[PDB]
Amino acid sequence: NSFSGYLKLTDNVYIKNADIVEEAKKVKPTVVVNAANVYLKHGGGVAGALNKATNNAMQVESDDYIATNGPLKVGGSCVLSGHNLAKHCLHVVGPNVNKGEDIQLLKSAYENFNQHEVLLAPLLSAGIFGADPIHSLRVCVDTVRTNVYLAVFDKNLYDKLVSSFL
Ligand SMILES: Nc1ncnc2c1ncn2[C@@H]1O[C@@H]2COP(=O)(O)O[C@H]2[C@H]1O
Repeated sequence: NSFSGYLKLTDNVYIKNADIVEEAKKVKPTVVVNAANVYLKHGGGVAGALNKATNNAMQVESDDYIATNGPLKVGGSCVLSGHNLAKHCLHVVGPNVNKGEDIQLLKSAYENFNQHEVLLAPLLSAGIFGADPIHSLRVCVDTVRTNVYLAVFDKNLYDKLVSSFL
């Protein structure tokens, strides 16, 4: 958990303009959060990036998890190995608002973070799932009470987030 170059937004939320994969490799966090879908198919976005960095080990583990336990619920999570990126990966499913899933479940999604004292995480539902990323940050700030280090790849978004949060 050797986080460096983060801006403290609140007592427990920190933000950095960084690639979450590179942060995971350099920080070796206890927990890295994956922005997952319910069948844990990590084919793009953050999930594809994290999986690629494990050379598909995350995908093979995820497939076995699903075969035994079934798909996650929207707003739900599971803890699996972090492989070379972290001790653990917390796979969290935010709502896909572009497919009509209720934005209220973004709170449920972030509530999963509170089972872990320190997390390296992306903003949830902000990729293909279509939630407004500034709104997602606000739900994060209002919901997560443990210590969360947010990696925002896109500098244009990072600047908007910092400006919106002041
Ligand atoms: N093919 C894909 N393209 C984009 N994101 C994907 C893909 N497969 C899995 N994902 C992940 O699914 C997540 C759904 O929530 P996010 O949009 O926040 O981030 C998304 C990615 O991490």
